[PDB]
This record gives sequence, structure tokens and C-alpha cells, in this order.
Amino acid sequence: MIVPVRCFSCGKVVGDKWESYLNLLQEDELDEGTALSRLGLKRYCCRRMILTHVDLIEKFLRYNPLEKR
Amino acid sequence: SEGPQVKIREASKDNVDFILSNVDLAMANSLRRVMIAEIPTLAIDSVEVETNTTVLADEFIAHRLGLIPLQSMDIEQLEYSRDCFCEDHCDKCSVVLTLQAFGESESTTNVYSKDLVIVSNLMGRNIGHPIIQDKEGNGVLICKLRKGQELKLTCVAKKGIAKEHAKWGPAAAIEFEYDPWNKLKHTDYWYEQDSAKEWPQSKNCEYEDPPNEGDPFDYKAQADTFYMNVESVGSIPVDQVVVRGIDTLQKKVASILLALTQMDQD
Amino acid sequence: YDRKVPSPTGEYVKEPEWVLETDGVNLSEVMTVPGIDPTRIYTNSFIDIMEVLGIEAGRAALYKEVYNVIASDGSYVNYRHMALLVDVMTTQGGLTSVTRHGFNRSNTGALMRCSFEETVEILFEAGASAELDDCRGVSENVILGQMAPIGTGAFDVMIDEESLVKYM
Amino acid sequence: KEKAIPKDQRATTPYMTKYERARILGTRALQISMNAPVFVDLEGETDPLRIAMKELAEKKIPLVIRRYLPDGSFEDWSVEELIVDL
Amino acid sequence: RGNLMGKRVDFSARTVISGDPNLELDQVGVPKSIAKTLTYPEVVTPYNIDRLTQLVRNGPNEHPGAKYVIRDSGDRIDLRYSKRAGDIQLQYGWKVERHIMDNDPVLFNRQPSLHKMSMMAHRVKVIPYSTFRLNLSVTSPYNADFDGDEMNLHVPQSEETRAELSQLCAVPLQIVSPQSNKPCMGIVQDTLCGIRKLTLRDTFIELDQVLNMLYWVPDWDGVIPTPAIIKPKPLWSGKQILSVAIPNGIHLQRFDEGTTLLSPKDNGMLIIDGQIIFGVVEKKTVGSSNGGLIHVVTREKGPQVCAKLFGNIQKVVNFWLLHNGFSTGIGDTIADGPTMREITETIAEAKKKVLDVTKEAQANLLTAKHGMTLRESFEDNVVRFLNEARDKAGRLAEVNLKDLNNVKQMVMAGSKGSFINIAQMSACVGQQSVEGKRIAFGFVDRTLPHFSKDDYSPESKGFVENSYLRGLTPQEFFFHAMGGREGLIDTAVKTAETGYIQRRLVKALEDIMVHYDNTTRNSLGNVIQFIYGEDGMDAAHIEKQSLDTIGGSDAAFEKRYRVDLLNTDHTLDPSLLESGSEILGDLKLQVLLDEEYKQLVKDRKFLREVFVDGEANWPLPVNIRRIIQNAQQTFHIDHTKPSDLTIKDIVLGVKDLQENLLVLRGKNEIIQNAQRDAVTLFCCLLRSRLATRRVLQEYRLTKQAFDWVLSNIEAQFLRSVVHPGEMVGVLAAQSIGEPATQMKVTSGVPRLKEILNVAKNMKTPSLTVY
Amino acid sequence: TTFTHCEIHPSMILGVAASIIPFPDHNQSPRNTYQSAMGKQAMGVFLTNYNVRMDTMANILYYPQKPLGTTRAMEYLKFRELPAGQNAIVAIACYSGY
Amino acid sequence: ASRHGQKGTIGITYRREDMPFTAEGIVPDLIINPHAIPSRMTVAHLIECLLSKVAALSGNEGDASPFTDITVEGISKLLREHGYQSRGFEVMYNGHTGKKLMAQIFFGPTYYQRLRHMVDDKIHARARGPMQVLTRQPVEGRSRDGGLRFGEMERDCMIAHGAASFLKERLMEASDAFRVHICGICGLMTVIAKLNHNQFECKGCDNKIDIYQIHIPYAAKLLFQELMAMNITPRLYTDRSRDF
Amino acid sequence: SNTLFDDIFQVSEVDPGRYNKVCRIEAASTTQDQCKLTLDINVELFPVAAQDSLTVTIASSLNLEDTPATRSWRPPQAGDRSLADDYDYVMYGTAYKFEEVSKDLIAVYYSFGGLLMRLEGNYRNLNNLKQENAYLLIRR
Amino acid sequence: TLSHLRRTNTPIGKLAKPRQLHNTHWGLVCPAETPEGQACGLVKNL
Amino acid sequence: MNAPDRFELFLLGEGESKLKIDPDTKAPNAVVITFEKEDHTLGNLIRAELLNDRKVLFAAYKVEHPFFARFKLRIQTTEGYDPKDALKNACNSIINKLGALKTNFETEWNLQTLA
Ligand SMILES: [Mg+2]
Ligand SMILES: [Zn+2]
Ligand SMILES: [Zn+2]
Ligand SMILES: [Zn+2]
Repeated sequence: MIVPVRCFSCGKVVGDKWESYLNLLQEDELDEGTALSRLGLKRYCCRRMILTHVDLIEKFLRYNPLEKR
Repeated sequence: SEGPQVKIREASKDNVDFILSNVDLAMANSLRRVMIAEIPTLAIDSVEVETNTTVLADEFIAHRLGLIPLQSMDIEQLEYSRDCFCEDHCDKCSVVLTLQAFGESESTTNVYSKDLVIVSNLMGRNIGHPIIQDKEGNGVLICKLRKGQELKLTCVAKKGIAKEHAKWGPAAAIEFEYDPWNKLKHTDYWYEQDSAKEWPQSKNCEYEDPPNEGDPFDYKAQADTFYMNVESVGSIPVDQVVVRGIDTLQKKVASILLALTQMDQD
Repeated sequence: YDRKVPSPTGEYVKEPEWVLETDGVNLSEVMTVPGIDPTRIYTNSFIDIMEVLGIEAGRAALYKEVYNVIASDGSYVNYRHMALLVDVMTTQGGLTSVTRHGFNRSNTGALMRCSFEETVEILFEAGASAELDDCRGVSENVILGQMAPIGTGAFDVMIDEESLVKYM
Repeated sequence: KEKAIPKDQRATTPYMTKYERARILGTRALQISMNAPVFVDLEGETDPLRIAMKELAEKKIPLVIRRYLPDGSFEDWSVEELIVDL
Repeated sequence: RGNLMGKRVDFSARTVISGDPNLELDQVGVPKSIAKTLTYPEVVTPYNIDRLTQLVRNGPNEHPGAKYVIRDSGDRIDLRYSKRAGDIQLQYGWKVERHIMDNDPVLFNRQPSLHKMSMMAHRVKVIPYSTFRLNLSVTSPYNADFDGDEMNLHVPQSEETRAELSQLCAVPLQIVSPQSNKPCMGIVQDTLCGIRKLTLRDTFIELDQVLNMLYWVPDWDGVIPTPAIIKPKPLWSGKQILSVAIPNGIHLQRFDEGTTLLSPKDNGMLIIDGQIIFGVVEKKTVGSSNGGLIHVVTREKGPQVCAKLFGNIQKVVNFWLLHNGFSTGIGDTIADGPTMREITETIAEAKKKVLDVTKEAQANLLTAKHGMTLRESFEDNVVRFLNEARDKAGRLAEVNLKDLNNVKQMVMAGSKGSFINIAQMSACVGQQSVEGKRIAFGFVDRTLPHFSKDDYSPESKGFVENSYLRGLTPQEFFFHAMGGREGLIDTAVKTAETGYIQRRLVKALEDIMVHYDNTTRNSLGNVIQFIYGEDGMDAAHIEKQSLDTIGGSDAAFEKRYRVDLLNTDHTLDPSLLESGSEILGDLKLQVLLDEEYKQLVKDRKFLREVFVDGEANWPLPVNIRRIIQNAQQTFHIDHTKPSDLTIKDIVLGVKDLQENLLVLRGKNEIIQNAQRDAVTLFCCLLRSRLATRRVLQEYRLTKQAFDWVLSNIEAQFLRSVVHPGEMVGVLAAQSIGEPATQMKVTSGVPRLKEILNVAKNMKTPSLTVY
Repeated sequence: TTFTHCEIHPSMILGVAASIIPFPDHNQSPRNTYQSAMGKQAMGVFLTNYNVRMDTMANILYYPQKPLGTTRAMEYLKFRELPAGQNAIVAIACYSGY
Repeated sequence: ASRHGQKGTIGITYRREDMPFTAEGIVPDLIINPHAIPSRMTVAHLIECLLSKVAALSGNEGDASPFTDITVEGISKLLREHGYQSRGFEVMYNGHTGKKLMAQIFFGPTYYQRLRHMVDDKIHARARGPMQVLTRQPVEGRSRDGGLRFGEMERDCMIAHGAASFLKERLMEASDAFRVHICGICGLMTVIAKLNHNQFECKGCDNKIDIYQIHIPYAAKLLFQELMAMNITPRLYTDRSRDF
Repeated sequence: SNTLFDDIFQVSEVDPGRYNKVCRIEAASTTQDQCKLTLDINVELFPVAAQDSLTVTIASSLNLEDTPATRSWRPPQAGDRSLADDYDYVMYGTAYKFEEVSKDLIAVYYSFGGLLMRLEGNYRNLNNLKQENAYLLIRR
Repeated sequence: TLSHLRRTNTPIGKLAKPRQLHNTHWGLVCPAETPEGQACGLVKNL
Repeated sequence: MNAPDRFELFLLGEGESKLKIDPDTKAPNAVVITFEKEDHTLGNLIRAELLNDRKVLFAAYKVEHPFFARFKLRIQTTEGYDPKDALKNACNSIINKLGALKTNFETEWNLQTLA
């Protein structure tokens, strides 16, 4: 749903690069591979972690909250 | 001092690359294994949820919190909860963090690791602070909230080793190679037409001379001159990762010796 | 076809012979045609072999058919199993099928025969005929929940006082 | 008792069968587990099955097998005189 | 059927199964929760009072523990809710229901459970997790894998059933199946590949790894074998290390095509005194095959020794392959450019031949093969050409494959795959057939809406020219899918029909048993066979042996068997025995030899009358060749010095051993005749093997070795006799039904059905006339 | 030279389940059938409103990932929006016999 | 299971320090036996692994549509452009010792699916439990602590093994076992037994000293009572009347 | 102990076959015209080429002084003296067959852990080879 | 869910083999998606 | 659920000792040492260092089951040399070698600039 905190294979921290990856794709008009390389993800285990992630939390946030406060 | 040799090729805050020469294969493998699975580290272990109106589950958030890397430079000054004399936890064996996030804005608000606030007495130690390793100054994207949603929880972090759970692992990928030219014939290279042309040359090949191209196979040679590269998640400095791996291995061997002496007495 | 006939020297050699394969079976009429070898004619249908040559010949043909079916896939089974099956099928003088109209119509106890098929009909017939079941079968002993006379139950274990007195 | 064949004309195999051995061992193990007198010296044993196996090896089981025939007759064979070769 | 013949039972467990290479053959891993749930009632005795008291104190929440305590009055106490009064005092004769501990025998089964080897007894091993764990070598009898399969476990509740389970249904006792008198278990998958890779001549192991491999063998004596190569570096061969797991005294010889003692291809097998001399170990040696290492070990040393062999081989090979490695990838299915060119040219030539035959048929100059229509003959020729094209392309690809190819390694070791698999993955999928015929014209005069009407080309009628590596074109994909659908439907329908057939056969032959008079009778007492199997032997003790008298030429028979002391044409060399100087010119010994030769000639005539085809290899109870080899290797026959045997001794020993070969023990003429007829054939084999010339010239046996051979033959024959009380009816029904599940004229399941049900009218009646 | 129609794309002969298999033309057909059957038992995200639906049983993968090797047909099946599986680093080897 | 018919269960779990590793430090998240490839001829699995490796390295989505121009040779060339062996083989090291494996391992990403079948949802054992009202046998269904079925095939296998005592124990002690009183005159089990008063009576036969007790399955008792309802008289007798 | 056989052979040819570390060499005796040797050699540790002369010896033991699974093999110790010190290639194996080729020609088959040797020669030259284990020593 | 919404069924005295994949099925029902049990070939997917 | 607690891998249980040494009757001067809550990390290192001793004839280690975190080490030395003393020597060699390596790594690291 949300970006994983750690890479499954090796344990590198990748949960702090989702916003940077999206910003590189949108504002900088960079390709996915170039953005992944620029973010410091060298091993394809982390490259797939960030490349194949699907952000379903954005869709889940479209529903009105069940409980208010 | 005339024992194992070390030559650092590249040193950084996240990766340390070195050549470990005049050492045994068993020793090098044990070093990497200990650096992967037996270096103590501080990580969130228990979470109590006071309010959770998020679209995510409590166990989901707890797992994400437990995977956050925390500073563990002074971990040796902390005590194991199992070995501490306290009911549940105290300042001598645990660190308490608090997270409070509210959707005060119409747009989506992101809850990061920087929002965790330490409410325990660190006693002048250097542990507990979440690691920030990005330009923007935020940390791990723990969660997202919309307007009207609140996340309130308290985390208790205890020291442990990656053998118990991977979240305590302070070391990322460890490059480990030896004999890049296959001079010991420890591998039979799979090939279709030419193995040399079909198998790319490792970057470490520049540090060893190529085969003499006609010399007899050396049956007296033994593995040595290992090329290693340790990557750290940021919990502790990479040089500290290596030093504490060696320390842990030494302590384990010393424990074996001490147990042997204890049995000798009886 | 290739058949191994002993050579005049003494060795076994293969020689070619002409064999006629026919669709349809008229064994009695074909066997009397001059020129053929009546002592080697064979039929796929073991029923005709049984009717023309006898129950023993039908037994042999049935075993041959079963062996052919088993070995067509390349599998091998010990002779005695197929021999026992064919002997059971031919033990009453005719070709007894393995269906409810064959072995299930014998006199082997209502409690045993009803366990296969036509349970209620068999039980009603037994009640009408006042059948007596000796409970010699595994099915009967299983229904009654008592040790069947098979394997470890095919004998009675008794105590030996003659040896008890001398074992001290 | 016309169904009891005299010992002088027994025609059954003189070798104990696998089923006979299994039942003898099980029965003797049950008796031992129910606190039965053991006629063999024990060098240290707690399993009734192992004790029964020792008794069978030394031919000290006071049991006789009554082998039945399809006609209803039977033959009595002592465990001591039955050969255990399987 | 739903509540009496079968019913729900207690003291049972079910869960997913897994493979544990570190578990013995008969060991089964049981989850701790299942162990804590299942209980065994143990009677309190002076030998276990303290242990049972400790378990009771432990209680039902700690393994090992106890759940109930039953007093001599029959009342039951739940240890839960009972601790209020403290620990109970145990008394003799009480029962403590305690958790199933290690080494407890339990019955392990897998449905459908089509044969007796699918339900065997295992020893419990309490392990951490939520899955049963079983040795890999016992998967074949269960017909089970680890894709999600479940197996049932049953716990006996009495000492009698416990002993019966451990003495009749134990896994080691079921190694040699009676269905095909060959082992039913063997090395499989990873271990079958690893042993083949380890036994290669190029496999050498250094000291450090050799020590660990040796220590991995539980029964290793502790003696380090001398390395094959001493200088300039100590290196041990894979054969040398593997020989440690084989028990001493085992001899095995097998010759493959072109095999010689100087085996240049390292094929065949030769093991002497438990040491592998030469030959790569593969499925033919450690697999579940007739005459293999498993068969020899289980028939010579015993089922327990064979079970230990399984574990030793698995452990050593698993360690070696763990530290060696083995994989497979896309590169293994790729052939070089020249081979692909040759394959393409072969397929093109086959297609050209198909075009030529099609053109001739369209010109009407083709004559129909006799007994078939023109179209049928044309289709037969086309199918033959295309099938031969696929076979040739597969042969080319396999020849091109190198020794380092992983798929080739698997195929050579016999672990998995085959020539058809290699050809389809690398060269050509081939012709697709539905109902044994090419793809029919589903549309009007065409197969798909992409060809022209009345098209008979291979690509139009379903010939997949491409391979899986290349990929199938859409039309080939559809035709291949049609074939696969045919296969799936056949699988389902045949499963159902075979299940029904197996039930019918078992119900028909359930009540047949061998009685103490060796007769096979049903519940009614009716005699089915006057002696089981017409020989009185048990299938598990039958082995294939060659009859040396039926075969061979007359000159060979005369040379091998005839011995003469008067003439000098077939004289016996005086150096073969210590009395060869005074044996010449003796009429008493001459008449004895004449009688022996006359009996041998009569035996040859009878054998040729019985086996008209002249086949000499038939299943027989006792393996005389192994007995002779064991005698030779045990007594260290000199092979040069003359033996002390005498012709009188040899002849009389064989003759009187024929008397000790007893199957029926009646003391009347009828039973005596039956006894003679029961062993007439085995007597023929015995006489053929233990001949005077054969013994003195070929075997060089000594007096002591000959006596030992006779005694061992008698013991083996007496052990091979069928045990009274065996349910041969159920055994035969299962043995005939189990192959049916895996199953011009009708064959297979339809023909088996037509046989079991006496059909008045069959599909394809036929006559064979000579 | 008498064609009257042309296929839009042969890959459209497959169904919903069979359109997830990558390179199905390189596979034996029974394996394709098995995968078609099994893909309906893989965990994913059946709907985005599982937090408001009350079904008897439901399974939701923590971190769904879209396949690295995708098929053009899946774009219309929304496999990249609600994926059922993960991209695991797989090695084909005989390591320990387990 | 993967997307190619390759389904399997987790035999065992290993930590990162015990898993094999490459020179790059990448460890496998899953290991499958090579022997599953040849017989099943799932070349699509290998091609998908190679394509996924290339896609992960280059930052793209692999085009795995069935009928296209993509070929293994092209994927291999692309992979070799990234500094990896063209066929995806990599040199690996043993995690226990660190020595290079003699053979090279096919290593790469692959799409795997978690199926609905979990061992924790199937594991169940029973020593004793509730019995059904009708047959007084163990109840069906693992959710209700039910037992397993010892069917006709299991009975036949045990008969072949010759374990008569085990068969009897399974059918009686591990399942319904009922004691009934039968009259010696009539085999009918219509004997009223006042066990507390130690009295027995078979009204109709006018006897009180000719009663026997037998142990039979409750299913057998139910069958006999049903036959009695259907007017059939199964009379149980403890002595033989005809010779063999 | 003592040399059971010794000779000098001229390697007629070497065949690597399908193996990468083991090669089969055919050689004939330099002094006897009726003596030939076929031997499997680990060429990775002792390469052999055509037209090479090899001194071949077969002994019952490696200890110098005569001493006519025996004992647990142990790594060589410093200062240990044995026949192996005088040669380059040493193997240990067992004889598994003696075959009569002609009236006076006898062949002995040896197996060194899967590496096969066949020594064919006269009966008066191969009379000291027994059905037992032996060491094979090769010196270039 | 998509496959279930696009499933079809065929009720099986008839003299034919409806379980086979006919040629006319091309482009109309999936040639590979079908149950492996007793419904193999009777349940089709568009 | 029957998954054992993860701390069982390294934490020693009640009534359990780190080392369990028993004589081996298979050969003279041979001993078997069971290491509890230990794995290949120590097994391989200790065995490799033992193999370097000239007075050690046999040194091997094995892990019977990966489920349990314990391994067995078989050591056989020459006559007159105690296997216990051999193990002590190997452990001391390991400690000294590791200390030297640590000092070398520290001195080398102090010479860098980027970190
Ligand atoms: Mg399965
Ligand atoms: Zn990673
Ligand atoms: Zn504390
Ligand atoms: Zn009455």
C-alpha cells in the first residue's frame, strides 16, 4: 500500500526515497532508471523495490474518515 | 601486528571498501556473518496505540515503525530487558519515543520518522534519535493522513541482534569476493563457446595479475586477499560496524574459552 | 512375425513366418479350415476360447489378455497376482465377472456380499431365505468389530504351563 | 478331541511366521507392561517390547501358538520349539 | 460403506508435509502441538514409575507431559483442574495418558492409499513447526510431493498394536515390494543428481571437506581411508568417500552396453567388499530398480542396514552438493548455430518429403497401404515422417549438448527429464494429435479461419515446427492447447474409472488367504490354488535369474557341463582338484557323472518345452550367483591351487540339498508329489549352477566354501517360502489395480474394464492364425 | 492474396486469467491451465473499499508489487493498479535439499 | 506459486547470513529446485526471470506479451550490456563457509504469488472429542474438533499388512464401541439389563439366565435395529451350529 | 616396503576424453616388448604429454624399511621418510582382477579410487602382484 | 472476480465430446482457462 | 502456531551448558564437543584453525538439523596431546589474530579523509 521501509533482499532503507523518486520523475523529467541510479539504488533488488511499488494509500485516502475528531 | 592486513580502497559514511589480506577464508566468512547477524542495535520493539483512525492497520504501522533505523552508537551502555531488573522497562534498558500526528490540513499530510519525540532519559547517551539520511531532512515515510485522521502511539525500543529479527540488522549488502581470476579453480565456469568471452571480468581483476597463460595449475595455493565492501543502514558508522563485528566474534570465542575453563574447574 | 525356433545346431535363432490377423472372431469355423495350424490359433476374445477349447484354455487366454494389458504400458507385475485373479475368475467352471452379477452372486455370507453393492436387496433375500452367515470373512468380522482371522489373527495364542513350571 | 492333531504327525512349517512373531512379541510386551513375571535376566531395560524381544531370543516365552486349519483342526506349536529365522 | 467398513477415528492428525534430508528413512517429524494433543496410555510399571510421575508433575501444558490419569477402577482424571490437590501418587496397574514422545511408532498414510505401501509405520520425532516432515526417499511409495499434499497420522493405543505396527508395517520392512519383486524406494531428485556428479572421475575432494563428509556418516568407524592420490597433493575420490556409506561385504556387478573392466566411459558398476571400483552411480545403481544396490543390501544385510544406507548416502551426497552447487537456466536450452541450422534443414527435408507424398496422392498415383484406405495410408505416412523428423532433430540437439549442460546432467543421472523433453525444449515440439489423429477440420475443409479450404500441410493440420525456446506461433499455440486439453480430460476420466476398477478388484479378492497347509482359499474354504503362486514362494523374495541350460548351442552345452574320465575329448584337467591324478579311469565316478549329465539333458529338454520362446531370464526365489560370489570373497579362494572337492562330494551334496528344499511337509504320496512339482524348476536352476565342471573349473570352490554355499542356499530357500496367513488376495488386487491408475486394438483402462467385466461384445475382436 | 479480414492481435484469444501469464507461448499448455486456475487464488487487493466492506473472509497483501515482466493485455485488466504478488529474487539451485 | 504452474510450499527458512550470496551481496528471497524445470518444460519461467533482471537493471517494464518479436538472444544482449552474464548465471558463495560454489546459479527477479492455502488453516489433531448423535462416532469437520476417516481403502491396506489387531483397535477403540446384551434363545438384542440390581430379562423368551454380552460398533447396532424395523431378524449367536 | 614391480614406459599416447582433469595414457615398456600399460592420471597435478618417458613402480608399502582399511591415514609429519619422496606422482589402490591373456601373458587390473590401470606383461615379470592393495609411483 | 463475471457453463443423454477444445472456439473462449476437475472443458471463459 | 521463539537461537536455556564434552570410543584420543546455541559462524572458524595444528589428526564439525542451533565438533589429536588443549590453542590463536586485525583496521581507517 505504502512504500516499504526496508528492501526485502538486503535491508537497505528505501522508504525515504519515494517522494524524491516521484519528484525526479515529474519535475526533472528523468527516466525511471536514471532516477533510481541518482537516488543511490545500485542493486536491482532495491531498484525493483522502488520501481514496482504501487501506491494504494493514495486511493484509500479518498474515502471519508470513518470516525471524526 | 604481523597478522591479517587491511587496505582501504574507498571510505564513506555509508560504504567502506577494503582488502583483507593474509587471512583465512573461514575467518573472512565468519567476519561477514557476524557483521550481518550479531551486531547489537537499537530498534523499536513494542508499540502501544492510543488513537488510530488511519486507513492503515495497527500491526502495519507497528511493523513499519519497528523497521525504522535508530541511532546505536552508545548501544553498549544500554542493557538487555531480559537481563535488567525492572517490571516491564526502564531508562537503563529501553528508550521511549512518542508519535502524535493530526490531519490539520486539507491536503494529505505525511508522518515521517522525524516526528518521533524521545520522552525518556537518555542519561547523556547517543542512542534513540532516528537516522535522517535525505536532503529534505525528513526520514522514512511512516504513513499518510487526510483531514480529520489522527495517529497517536508510544514506542518502546530495546537493544537486540538481527538473529532475533532482521529489524536490528545494522549492515546492508556486503560485497565479498576472492580470487577474481579463478586461479584456485574453485569454480567451473559455465559457457557455450568461450567462457572468458562469455563471463564479464570482475572489477577486482585489476588488483591481481592475470594467469601466466601456460603455467601449471598451482595446487599449493590457498584462498586469501579478500575484497570486501560493507554497506550500513545508518544505525552505526560503517567503520564501527566492522570494529564491532570483530569485537563480537572475539567475545564469542572468549566465551567458548571461559566455558571450557569453567568445566575444567569442575 | 518373428519367432525363436531352435536351430539344427542347437542355438535359438529368429526366423520370419507369415501370420494372418483377422477382424472378427469365428474360432470354431476358422480352426477347421485346412492349411492353418490349429494348435497355435489364438483369439483376443477369451470367451470364444473358453467356449471352444474349455475352461482351462479360457483361463490361459484370460491370463494372456491380462498380461498384455498390464505390459502394454511397460509396467511389470509378478505372475502370481494375475494368476490368482484369473484363477478366482475361473474357479467355478465358468468366466465369473468382477461385477455385482458375478462373484457377488455366490454364497459367501449376506454380511459380506451386501458390503459391495445391492445391500438392501441382498439383506432382504438373506432374510427371506433364512441364510446363515458363519462370519468367516474379513468384512463380517469388521462389521461385528472383532479380530478377523487374517495375519496375526489366523491362530490362537495359549499359555504353556509345562514351560512355566520349568522356566524357574 | 478329534480336532487336536498329535505332535507325532504335525505337518505345518517348523518356522515361526512373521505374523506369529509379531503377535507373540505384542502379547508378551502387554503382559510385561501389566506387571508379569519376567523369566530372563535384564541388564537394564524399560521397554516391554525390548524385554519381550530378549525373551524371544533366549526362548523363554511360555506361550504356545494354536495354528488353525481350514477344516477346523489345529496344531499346537511351542514358541521354544518354533525356529525364529526370519 | 459410510459407517462400518470405514468410519471417523480418534487419535489421528492431519497437516501439510515437507521433506527433511536430515531425517532417517523411518522417522517422521510431528508438530509439537499435534504431539501435545495426541496421547498414548502407558501402563505404570516398576521400570517407568519415576518417569510417569515426572510427566504427571509436568502436566498437559509442557511436552513431554501427561493429560489424563486412569486408575485401576477405570475412572479417568483430567490433570487440568486436578493440581488443586497436588501431584497424584501413581500405583502399579494404572494408566497415564502421556504425549507421544520420540521413537513412538505411528501409522502414516496418504489417500487415496491405493496400495499397502501407501500406509506405513514411522517413528515419531517431535520438531518445532506446523508441518509433518518425512524423508525424501519414502515419497515414491506414498506417491506424495510437497506442493500442498496432506497425510494422515494414527496413534496406536495398546502395546499389542504398537508391537504389531513396529514389526509388520515398519518402513524398512517394505523396501522390497511384492508387486514387482523389486525395491519400491530409492535415491531420488537432488541426491540422485548429486551422487552421479560426485562419482565422476573428475571429482576430487580435499582433506578439509573429506573429514566433514566422513563425520557426517553416523556409522563411520573412525578410520580415514587412504587417498587415491598421495602426491603431490592428497586428494580423495568421490567414489572413495561414497564407499564409506556402503556396508562392508556388499558385492555388485553390472555391465552396460560396451562396458569393460577397463571402462573407458566409466559406465557399468563394480563394487567389491563395499568399495566402488568403477562406474558412475546413477538410477541404475541406487534407484528403485531390480538387481540394484538397494536390492542387494536389503537382501544380504537386512532392512535395517538398507535403511541406514539410505540415510548415509543422502547425508554425504547432500553435504557435498550443498558445498558444490547445481542449477539450471535458459542457457541450458540453447543450442549452437550449426546445430540449429542442421535441425532446420532436417525439418525442411521432412516437409519436402511430406509435400512429395501429398502431390503423389493428389495425382492419384499413390496406392493405399494394404488393409487401409487411401486417406488413412496418406495420414499414416505423413505422421510417420513428421515424428521421425522430430526424433532426428532431438537427437541432433542432444548430441550438440555439452557435458556441463544442466538439463543434460539431470537426464543422464535419471533424476528428471528425458530425450523428448530436451528435444521439445530445444529443437521442436512436433506434431499435435487429438484422438490419435492429426488436427481435424473443425471448420469446413480447414482447421482454422486462416488457411485455405482443403489444406493438408503440416502447419495446417497441426505440426508445431518451433520449439518452446523459440516460442509457438498462434496457430501452433491453439493446436498444442487442444492436445493438452485432450490430456487433461483423459486424466480426469481415467482417474475415476481406475478408482472404480480398483475397488471392484479388492472387493472380489478380499477374502483369499494362504492357510497353514499352503493352500490358497477364500472364506468359504474353496480351493483357488493348491499352492500359492504355484510355487509357494513370496513375491518379495523373488529375483530374476538366467537359466544356463535352456539356452546356448549343443556344443556349448557339451563343453560346459559334460565331464568324461574315460575318453580324452572332454577330460577334466587334473590341476582343478587335489585328486585329479587318481580320478582318471574310475568307472564309479564315471557313472555318477553320466547320471548328472543325463539329468542335465532332461532338464534342458523340459525347460525348452516349458519356455518355447527360449527365454532364460525368469524370476526365481534364491539368487545362487550372489551366494557363490559371497562364498568366494569370504573364503578367499586361491583360484590357482587345486581344490579339495571330490566329484562324489559335489554330486551327493547337490542331490541331498534337493531333498532339504522343502515347501510342503506332508508325509503322503499326494503331498510328496506336490512338493516335488513345486521345486522342479528351482531344482533345474540349482543343478545348472552347481554343476561339477562349473564348480571345479569356473568357481574353483573349496570343500568348506561348497558346504557354506549349500547351507546358505537352504536357508535362503526356507526364508523365501510364503508365510501362512498372508492376504494374497488383497495384495494381488492392489498390485493389479495400482498400475491401472498410472495407465489397432483396445488397450489400457478400457481393455482392463472389458476383461474384468465379461463383455459379450467387445469393440475390436480379433484372431491370430498361424 | 484473398484475405478479407485481419486479426487485431492474436494475444487477444486468451482470457482474463490467461492474459497474466508472461510468454505463455513458451510454456506447455497444461501449465498455462494450471496457472489460470491458480491465479484466482493469489492474494492481492480485490477492492479499495475493503475497510468499509463486511465480507465473510478477506485477504490483503501488505506490499503488492506490479510484475517486472508485464503483458500489454494486463493494462486493461488493471493488474498494475491492484496487483496480487511480489517480485522476489529467485535463485534456482540445490542448496540444502530442503 | 509463480505464473507458470510452478507451485510449492516453503520447506525451510534461512537467514541472510545462511543464504548463498553473490559478489554483489544480493541474496535470494526464494530458492526453487532445478528439477522442476525440465519435466514441466516451463521455459517461460526462465525467460521471465531474465527479462525481469534486465527490466530491474534498466528501469523499465518487461514486455511479456505472447506473440511479439522479443527473443531470448535480444534479452541476453541487453543483460550483457549491463555487466552481467548474458544467460543470467552468477558466481555464488556458500553462506556457511564462503567458498565459491562449483556450479553457477540462475539468479534473478521473478513474480511470485501467495496462495490461499495455509498450513495453520489445515493442521488439526484429535485424541477424543464430541460424537454425532446418530452413529455415536467422531464428528466430521476440523472446525468442530472432528476426526479423520479410516476408509475402505485404509482397511484394505491394513488387511494386506495383516495387522488384524490394529484394524480392530481402529474400528472399535478409536471409534464407536458399544456393549449389548443378547439372548441365547433369540439372537435379538432385546435383553433388558438392570445392571444396578444385577438382573437380566428377555421378555418373549421367558428366560433370565441365558444372556450374553458382546462388544460391537454402535453403527453395527444401528444397522441391526434398522433391519429389525424393516422386518429382518439378524440373530447373533455365540456358538456354531454347522461344521466347517 | 619393497618394490613389487618397476619399469620404464614410453607414453605412446594420451587421451583426455570427456574429462577435464583425468586423462588415459597408453604406454609400452622401453626394455620389454611384451609389456604395456594403460593408466588413468590426474593431469591437473601431473601433466603428461606424448613421447614422454615415465618411471613406473608398484610397491606394497611406502615405508623404506621392509614391513611385510589397514590403519587410519594421517597427514605427513615433518621429517617423515617414504618412497614417495623419490617420485612425483603417487597413488594408492586395489587390484580387482588378474586375467590370462595368452600362455605366458598376464594382465593385472588396479583401481585407484576410480582411476583404472591395466598392466599387461609376462608371467615371470608380474608374479609378485597379489590380490591386494598397492601404491603406484610415477617419476618423470 | 473478472473471470467469474466472464465465466460460462455447459450442462452435460448426449452423443458428443463437449469437453474438447473445438476449432470454432478460436477467439471466442480462452483455450487454456478451464477447471482441472470434473468441470474441465464444460466451464468456458470468454 | 508452533514457531519457536527467536531468542532460542542464541540464549541458553535453563539447565543447559554451552559445551558438552564426551569421549569418542570410535578411535583413541578422540573427543566430541557439543556446542549449544552456536552455528557455522563458530564451527567453521574453530575447525579451520584446528586443522592448522600439526598435532591434530582429525577435526570436523556438523549441524545435525538447522532447526536446532547447536553443532558437534569431533577432534582427534596425536598421542600425548589433549584435544581440550588443542581447542584452547585454536581459540587463543583466533583471539590473537582477531585482535591484530582490529588494530590494523583501526589504524588504516584513521588515515582516510572522506569518513
Ligand atoms: Mg501434489
Ligand atoms: Zn536491496
Ligand atoms: Zn530495565
Ligand atoms: Zn430371547
